[PDB]
Amino acid sequence: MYTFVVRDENSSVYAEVSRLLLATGQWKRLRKDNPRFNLMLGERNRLPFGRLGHEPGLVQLVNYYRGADKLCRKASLVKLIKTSPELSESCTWFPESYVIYPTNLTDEREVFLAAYNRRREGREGNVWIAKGISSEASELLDFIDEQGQVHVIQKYLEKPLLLEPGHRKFDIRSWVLVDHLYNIYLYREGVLRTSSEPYNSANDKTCHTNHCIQKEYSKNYGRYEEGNEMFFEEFNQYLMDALNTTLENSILLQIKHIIRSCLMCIEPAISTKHLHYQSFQLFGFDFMVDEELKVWLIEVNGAPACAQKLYAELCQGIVDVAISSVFPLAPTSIFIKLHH
Amino acid sequence: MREIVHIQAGQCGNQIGAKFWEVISDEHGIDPTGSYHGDSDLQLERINVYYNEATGNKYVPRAILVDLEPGTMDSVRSGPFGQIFRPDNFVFGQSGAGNNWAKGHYTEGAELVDSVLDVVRKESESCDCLQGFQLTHSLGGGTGSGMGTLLISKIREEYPDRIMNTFSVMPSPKVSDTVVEPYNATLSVHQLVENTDETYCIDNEALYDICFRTLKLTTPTYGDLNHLVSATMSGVTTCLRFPGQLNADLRKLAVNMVPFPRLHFFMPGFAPLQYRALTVPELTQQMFDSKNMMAACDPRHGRYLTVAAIFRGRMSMKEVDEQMLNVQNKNSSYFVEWIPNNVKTAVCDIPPRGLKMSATFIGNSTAIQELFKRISEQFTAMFRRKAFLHWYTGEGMDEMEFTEAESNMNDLVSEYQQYQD
Amino acid sequence: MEVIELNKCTSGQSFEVILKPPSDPSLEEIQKKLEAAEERRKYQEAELLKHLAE
Amino acid sequence: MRECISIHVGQAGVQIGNACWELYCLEHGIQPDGQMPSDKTIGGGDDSFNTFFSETGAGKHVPRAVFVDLEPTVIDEVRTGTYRQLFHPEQLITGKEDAANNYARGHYTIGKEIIDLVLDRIRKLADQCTGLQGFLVFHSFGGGTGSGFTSLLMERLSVDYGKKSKLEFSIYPAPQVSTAVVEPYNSILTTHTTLEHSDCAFMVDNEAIYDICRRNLDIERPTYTNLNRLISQIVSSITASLRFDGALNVDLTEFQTNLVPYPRIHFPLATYAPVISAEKAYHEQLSVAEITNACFEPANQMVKCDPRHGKYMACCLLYRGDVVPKDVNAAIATIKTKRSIQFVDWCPTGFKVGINYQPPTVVPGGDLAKVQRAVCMLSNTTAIAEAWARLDHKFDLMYAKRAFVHWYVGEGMEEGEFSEAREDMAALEKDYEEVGVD
Ligand SMILES: Nc1nc2c(ncn2[C@@H]2O[C@H](COP(=O)(O)OP(=O)(O)OP(=O)(O)O)[C@@H](O)[C@H]2O)c(=O)[nH]1
Ligand SMILES: Nc1ncnc2c1ncn2[C@@H]1O[C@H](COP(=O)(O)OP(=O)(O)CP(=O)(O)O)[C@@H](O)[C@H]1O
Ligand SMILES: Nc1nc2c(ncn2[C@@H]2O[C@H](COP(=O)(O)OP(=O)(O)O)[C@@H](O)[C@H]2O)c(=O)[nH]1
Ligand SMILES: COc1ccc(CN)cc1OC
Ligand SMILES: COc1ccc(CN)cc1OC
Ligand SMILES: [Ca+2]
Ligand SMILES: [Ca+2]
Ligand SMILES: [Ca+2]
Ligand SMILES: [Mg+2]
Ligand SMILES: [Mg+2]
Ligand SMILES: [Mg+2]
Repeated sequence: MYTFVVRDENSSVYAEVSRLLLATGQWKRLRKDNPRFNLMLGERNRLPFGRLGHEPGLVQLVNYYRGADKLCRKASLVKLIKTSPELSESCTWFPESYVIYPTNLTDEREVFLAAYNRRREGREGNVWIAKGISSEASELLDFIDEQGQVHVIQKYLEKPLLLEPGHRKFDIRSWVLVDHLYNIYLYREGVLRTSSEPYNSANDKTCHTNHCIQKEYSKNYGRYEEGNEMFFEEFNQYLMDALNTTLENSILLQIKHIIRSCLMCIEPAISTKHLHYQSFQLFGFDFMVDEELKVWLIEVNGAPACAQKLYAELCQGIVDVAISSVFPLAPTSIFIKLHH
Repeated sequence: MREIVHIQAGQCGNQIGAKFWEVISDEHGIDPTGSYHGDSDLQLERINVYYNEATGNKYVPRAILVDLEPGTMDSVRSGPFGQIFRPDNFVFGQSGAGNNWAKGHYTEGAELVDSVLDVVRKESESCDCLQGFQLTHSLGGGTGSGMGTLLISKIREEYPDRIMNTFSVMPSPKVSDTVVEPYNATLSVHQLVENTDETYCIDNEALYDICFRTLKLTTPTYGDLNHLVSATMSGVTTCLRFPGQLNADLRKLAVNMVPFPRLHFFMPGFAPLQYRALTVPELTQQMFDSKNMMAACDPRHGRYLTVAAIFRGRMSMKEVDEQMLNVQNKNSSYFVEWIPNNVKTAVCDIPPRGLKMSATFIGNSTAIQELFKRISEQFTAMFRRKAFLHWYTGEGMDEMEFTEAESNMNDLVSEYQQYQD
Repeated sequence: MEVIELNKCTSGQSFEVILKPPSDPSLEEIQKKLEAAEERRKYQEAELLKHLAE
Repeated sequence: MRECISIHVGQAGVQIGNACWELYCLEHGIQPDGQMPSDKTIGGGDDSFNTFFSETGAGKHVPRAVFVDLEPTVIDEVRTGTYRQLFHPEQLITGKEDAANNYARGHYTIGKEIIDLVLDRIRKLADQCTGLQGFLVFHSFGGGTGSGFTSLLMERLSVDYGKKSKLEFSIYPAPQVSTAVVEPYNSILTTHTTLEHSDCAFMVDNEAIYDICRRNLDIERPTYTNLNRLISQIVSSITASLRFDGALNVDLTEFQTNLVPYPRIHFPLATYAPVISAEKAYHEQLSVAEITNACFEPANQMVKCDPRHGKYMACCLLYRGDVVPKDVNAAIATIKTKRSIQFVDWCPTGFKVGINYQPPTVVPGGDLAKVQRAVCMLSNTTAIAEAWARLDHKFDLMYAKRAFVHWYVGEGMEEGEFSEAREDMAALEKDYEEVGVD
């Protein structure tokens, strides 16, 4: 009979993991402040890692990697790529990015302007995005000054692959699970969050793919695919009927390569191999695909949710390879292990 | 030389006290005449904790036997180990206390208290460094209850900084001498709440149910009930009477068991209770099982503030640690979460007579409040009709004194109830 | 990766490797604390004795 | 030559001091009776070991140590044990009853009545010094004497020896080897009145020593003898520079200079490698690179924490045995490229290295195996604040209910001293976060 505590009530993924754990009859949930626990489904911000692994006789496990924010922060992910030799500043799958602190506060304002001036002079597309989209460096910098937090300016992919019919933009979400042993498992089930609006490269930020901006400011939500969510089975059949290529060949190889390159990069900094407690964590990778079928990394999410149709299978998988693998109970895996 | 002075008052007090010295005297190799005849130096290591050394290498218990009638102490002096007790240490009257708390505390007992304190003072003056006192008594009678608490009040006056512990036998209607036992117990609990540092509650109902249900004794007797108390008193004092990595006197043991001064009433437990070997897991499961506890309070009806576990015998201390953590980690909802690591374990390589290994449980649980709720209920059923009050008002007591003791015990209950939530 | 201040002797040596450059109470007051605590104990034992006298 | 007086307070301090002086004697070739055949200056001399051993005309080498305990059963061991001849009776002081794990009882009630006696014995050892450096204080955090009397002694030492340095070796409480529920109270009380008095403090988490004994030594249920013999090895690595010819950490002041650039953050982390089981058939001796790299594994730290998530203010490598400078730098170059070693901007990224050619001495029949080279790393990481965090949490849990407070108030301490001590711990954790996180 294992024990676990829940410190993130707002977790739709681990609210199901907690629902499934109790269903095994071999897992008992304790108060959020009870230290005699095996598994901590911890909070997002300020998770007390320093208090784990110090209970005599208790093997303790937590659902977050201490230090993984270096990868799930706009400004840190940029700094991680420009300074980590494993990724190099010449990284071909990450958009040209820059760290820009507001003038009311190192900073890359001058380095960003040098490259911006080179595009305007070279007749090349010079459309950027700060991140709460413009081709003039003046508006971008003036928008960040009007805010009080750190911002990052990265190139805007002006040639995104459009689905037909519709001429519409989209993005791909992959869920990656790293266990206590640091095996990198890629959930076979992805989702494309498409825009129900025809992409327009001359203007309105609705045709350029969040589920909240499409279901609020877009007027064609649920027209083509239900909930603006296209799954791999359909998107693959489209790649074959349209481009005469598969999803595994044209996109999936590049995605598996990006996931590996990022996670293997930070392994020496976040690994719990020789630590007094164990860590696992579920990640959400967001990619973009251009008309050349080249995959780009948008960002990585450390507390991602799952598509409604996949909550059952993925959460069950989190229990199999991340929880039961450390606390066994008394296939055909749904994950694609990325060996290394 | 951390010496403990022992006191036993009244019928129940002296009968239980007698079996106590009988049990540990056999553990330290002391014969009925006070001569040592053991084989392990570990027996004499801490022998002076409870025994004074006399001429000829004799060991005389550091015990003071007190009663208001000669009956019970005559039996002790003629009992098995009767010759072991210092003859001067028998201080007894003749009128008796008629199961009347007032007689023991105010009239008969008051006439005799000083001569008892002269003997205490004699035993303390021979102590190189007095640890503290311990009293065995019942609360339902007159002497051990009324005069027993009178002594405690005077010992705290003359030795205000010494630890005062009691082994207090609580009355139960299922094992009752008189209908006034609730009156005497309530009046005594009032004293104990104020003037003792630690009280080991022994509920005669638990002792009977154990003899009847568990031990399968058709018609249990006080002799049978007193065997359980002997074993528990011997187990509770194991780590005071023998060496080990534990370097703790009474005060240090109290500091770690009593988070709040008034909540110092413990549930004692013993395991086992026949030729089969009992595994370390079995010792742990029983020790925490309510049936193996003497307070007659189901711990699952409360929360443990602190728990001390003393294992005796040669066993895997690695396995003991595993099992203790297992009981804790598998029942963490019965331990207050605002006292980290409030469950401690001690081991002892010397088991009790006839046992390859054994366990003694010492719990400070808020479930003890149910014992005071029983007494308070029985007290009120009579007190609301002032029934049997004349026995006490005839000795100079006033009802107000009763109402105050009642209110102090009810507060104690409400106090246990706030730390249980 | 510079080494500096190398000292050697028969029983050992020591040095420093630089990888990158950078970027009370008096004896009177103690006696008062100790005596104040002692007075609070006396006052708490007096009230205990005063209680036992009643 | 400048003398160093060691002061061992309470059970933990006395027994650890026993394990250190046993080791110091094996290291300097000193027998239990105090004789030293190697010493050619009889009854005197200003050698390196003379910082820790005084000499009599009869050739006895007497430790410059004082043992203090409020109850006598622990120091009585020293009075009848193997090294009962090293110390003279004045050096060993004992009371009649302890502080009962009650800081207030050791600081106020009992401490008041015995502070002048201890200081008088210390003044005797100080009079035998031509140039006293300071004191090394050994004690536990959780003990009533170790916490209570130590902080009182530390206060008086600053008054009577203002121009002397004070080093602490403090045992951090671990539930696995402790029966004291109130240790968090005593730990934080002693840190409050001792923070502005210690110049450099080495914490030793018993949980860390416990797991090293189980993991590396194959001790299933480690005892105090096992823990202390290992703790004396690390302590020996730290005080070696004071007792042996050399140039790194020559005097106590150099510990503050090299390890404590910021005064209020004076708790360096200690890491030690290798720990080999003497019961092993035979181990393959580790190299300089391998033992150096081990210093960056938490499983070898005296306090469990994650240095990858703090910032270094100072890093000091102390080697004993067959170690040459070329091999040290080679290992350091490989660790920078692999490990996560972030220094604070206002401090240089560097390592002070000390090598002593004599390999570590192991107590015959002990648990540790003889090795050809060992290293102790001293690094001031903000990550050690995790240890304070854990303690603070336990303190807050009980103090919110005032559990056990009456015991302390009953010995004369005012309740406010609790929160005043806790607020000082909140101040301490604010400095560690200003120095580490961005
Ligand atoms: N490493 C180590 N820790 C010890 C040793 N002895 C006691 N401790 C630790 O010290 C804490 C208890 O404090 P003690 O030193 O025993 O108490 P004290 O200083 O003698 O003060 P008193 O309360 O008066 O007994 C516990 O956390 C123990 O784990 C020892 O020999 N070695
Ligand atoms: N460099 C770029 N070029 C083109 N489009 C981009 C882009 N960066 C972001 N986008 C658009 O913005 C969306 C991603 O936004 P982003 O992920 O930065 O915001 P967010 O973090 O609040 C959503 P999430 O839940 O994935 O974290 C994608 O749908 C994509 O269409
Ligand atoms: N366990 C136990 N309880 C007893 C014994 N004798 C009396 N009692 C209980 O103690 C109470 C009577 O008190 P008693 O000691 O006889 O009165 P006293 O002699 O005036 O102190 C009743 O509740 C009895 O059930 C005994 O030998 N063993
Ligand atoms: C390990 O021994 C003990 C533990 C706790 C208590 C209760 N304060 C008493 C003990 O021995 C009499
Ligand atoms: C076995 O249990 C104990 C042993 C010693 C002490 C005293 N520090 C307390 C204990 O339980 C609270
Ligand atoms: Ca009369
Ligand atoms: Ca000399
Ligand atoms: Ca100072
Ligand atoms: Mg996001
Ligand atoms: Mg009777
Ligand atoms: Mg002690």
